Amino acid sequence: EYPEEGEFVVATVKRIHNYGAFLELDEYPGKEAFMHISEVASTWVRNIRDYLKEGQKVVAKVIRVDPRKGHIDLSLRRVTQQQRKAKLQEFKRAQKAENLLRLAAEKLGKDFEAAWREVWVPLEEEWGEVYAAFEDAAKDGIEVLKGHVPDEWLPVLKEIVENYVEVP
Amino acid sequence: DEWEEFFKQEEYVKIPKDRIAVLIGKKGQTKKEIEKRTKTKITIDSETGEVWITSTKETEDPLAVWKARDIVLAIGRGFSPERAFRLLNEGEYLEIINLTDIIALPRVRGRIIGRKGRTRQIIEEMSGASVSVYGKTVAIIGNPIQIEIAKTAIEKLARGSPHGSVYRYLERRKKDL
RNA sequence: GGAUCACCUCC
Repeated sequence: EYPEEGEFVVATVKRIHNYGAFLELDEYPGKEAFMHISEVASTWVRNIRDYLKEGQKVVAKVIRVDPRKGHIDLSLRRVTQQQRKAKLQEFKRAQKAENLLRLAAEKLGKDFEAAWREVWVPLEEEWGEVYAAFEDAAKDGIEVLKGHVPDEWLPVLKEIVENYVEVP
Repeated sequence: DEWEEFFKQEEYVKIPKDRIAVLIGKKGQTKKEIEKRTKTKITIDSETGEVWITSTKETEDPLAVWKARDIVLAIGRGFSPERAFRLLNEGEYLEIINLTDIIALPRVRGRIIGRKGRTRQIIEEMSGASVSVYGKTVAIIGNPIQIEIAKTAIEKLARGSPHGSVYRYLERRKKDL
């Protein structure tokens, strides 16, 4: 429901004020975060608009998170090249996993809310990254998922991962 | 560039030199059909055989990059474009077997093909799969059941089974319907 | 039939 302190997130700039911006988090639907003017760049920022446009997509670090109040603070300056690159790879792999899962759902006649609840959530909890679950299944057999997801998902998840996810 | 950085899916393969001509096609028509039919963008290096397949803003099928990539490999492993286009059907996959991993090579090829390609044709008819024999690989298009039947028969022929028992094997599997 | 075949060929 909320990201963790130190997590990198994809976010979209929604509003810009003189000393900060509000962003919506792409991976946490409807969750908004603040980005203070002092976290926008490693040099001094005179005008935020020199760095942010409404609608712009950004990788940002989570610097403060208060779940009881639902406050989230982000920083753009603290993200390194390497961290941007990793997060972006990880985001693109989450789009694959989701597409793979939508396909398995269509094949099995389950709606997407079910696929999320029966496959996505538990796989994310356990491997940290759903694509990683799939990578394990590709390397060692679909049985690695046995126990985490309903048995009826195994045959079709098996066909899809075997044909679409490379062993690392 | 926002899209490039956050959404573009890209795959990279390398097909043998003498299949490059076929992938491109007269006036680029073949590459253009793959592009059209998958809404992807395909880049071919005429010298080295490297191919790049990427999504576009227009791309509508989320798995399309992978389908295009597979058609590229099929063409690379001996299928004609027409035959490789089978891979656009739902639930049909490409499987590439390395002969050298089973086994003399030229001989095994000729046992799979059979006199006048009778063996290949019987395997295709009985398994329901498409088969291309080319260089050091045999490539199969079909659904997983079709693939497993052809795969097994081909492996039997490589490991030295007489043709008779292979056909009888195929006869057995079809009869399981 | 008794084990090499057919189609596709530089954007």
